[PDB]
Amino acid sequence: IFVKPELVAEIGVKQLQREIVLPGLVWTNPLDTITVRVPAITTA
Amino acid sequence: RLVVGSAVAAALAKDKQFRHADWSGDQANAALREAHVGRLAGMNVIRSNAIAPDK
Amino acid sequence: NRRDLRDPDRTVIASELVEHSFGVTLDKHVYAALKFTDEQRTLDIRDYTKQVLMPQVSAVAYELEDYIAELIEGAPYEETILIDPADTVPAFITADQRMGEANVPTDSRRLVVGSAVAAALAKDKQFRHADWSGDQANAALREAHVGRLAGMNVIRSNAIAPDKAYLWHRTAFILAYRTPVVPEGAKAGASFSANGVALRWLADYDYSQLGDRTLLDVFTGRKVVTEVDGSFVRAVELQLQASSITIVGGAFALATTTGTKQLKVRDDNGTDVTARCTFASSAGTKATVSAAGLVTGVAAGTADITASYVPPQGGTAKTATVTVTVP
Amino acid sequence: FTGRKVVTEVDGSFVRAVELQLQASSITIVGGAFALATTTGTKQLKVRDDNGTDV
Repeated sequence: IFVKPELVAEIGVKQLQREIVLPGLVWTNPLDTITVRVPAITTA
Repeated sequence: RLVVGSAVAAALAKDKQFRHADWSGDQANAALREAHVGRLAGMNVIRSNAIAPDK
Repeated sequence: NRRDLRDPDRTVIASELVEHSFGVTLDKHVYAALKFTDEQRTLDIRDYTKQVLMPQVSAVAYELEDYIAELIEGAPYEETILIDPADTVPAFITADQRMGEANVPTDSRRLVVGSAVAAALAKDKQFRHADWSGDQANAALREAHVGRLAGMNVIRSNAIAPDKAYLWHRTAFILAYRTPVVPEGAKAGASFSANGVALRWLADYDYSQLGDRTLLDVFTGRKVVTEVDGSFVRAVELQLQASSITIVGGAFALATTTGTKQLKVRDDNGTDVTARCTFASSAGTKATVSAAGLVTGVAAGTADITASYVPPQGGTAKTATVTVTVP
Repeated sequence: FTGRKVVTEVDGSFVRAVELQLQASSITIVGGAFALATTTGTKQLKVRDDNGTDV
């Protein structure tokens, strides 16, 4: 009986995760509150 | 921007319009080959798993 | 976590991480032994390398292939896909989207299919009709090769069941092989290697038994890579669901009034299902049938045997009745 | 700090975006017939919808 150490390794075993695709496809605005003006349309 | 889920992409691949090479019109026939719908209607197709696959 | 602004009630509420692990160990010792009974060895065996070493190497290689074979299906598979015999590419698309749902990487996805799966792919209209396939060469008609399908590579292997296909990521199964160390108190052997892995060939002279005994051995270990919650989502199994079965050969007499006949049953797809089929005799006194289908004639006359098979899709078991005329 | 907003119109309708939903024809429970686990066990039932997505 020979006492032996233990081995903990890591070879290409990655936990499955999501993919960042949705960010960058939306209108992002920097910065209390932000108000956006709506231009008017007249009639004839 | 058009984003489809896993179920929508699977249905698009399973669609006879894209699967059949004569009906698809592409001699490459990407549906039978490497799974990719490509350009659909007047825009591209974005595959995301974050949204619901059926929506 | 998501926090509401300008309303501190759930202050901080931090999180933590726990790193997981799994163990891989060697647990099988593949060995093949041959006693030579020297008095036979002096006259029987002619070429030691031809009729001894080569059969041992082949046996070890095929044993290793079988070891891979039962390990392939020896995993907690969730779904069977249930490929329709007529239309098959929707099943492959479903398997691909199932793999995509589990966020399995698309690159390095090995797919191995049986002979029946390849035959079903060849029989499929979407791969024969050039207008429905795209390629004007029409390899389905000029040859039997199918080619690339759903971004996967088709490899035929008869080790697995013919009506079964497996699509797994590269990091899905862990196989470890260890070459045994040649002892320092034995006759020197060799370093024969089969299919990459090296084996140990140890031969010793048994003076007590007046013989020569040789052993080809190698250590091996298997592991199935699964998630922390016990969800094996790194591979998918596709099954060719059947719709009808029939006993091969049609009507038959048997061999004689007191003979035996190993009955065989095949599905509509063309796969052997004898092992997983049950057999019943409505005239058991006239004709006796075994569990495996070995019908034995005990009394001359005419009888019937009904073979039942549970469908992979589930539901009622398909039954087929064949008459027998024992002479 | 992040803030969400949906850009609607003056009339009160969201015509700047559209959603597409797959149809459902029939639903089937996974595994067909099953026993359970034991006489005093539990089993998390799951049902398909003939399209692939979970419902």
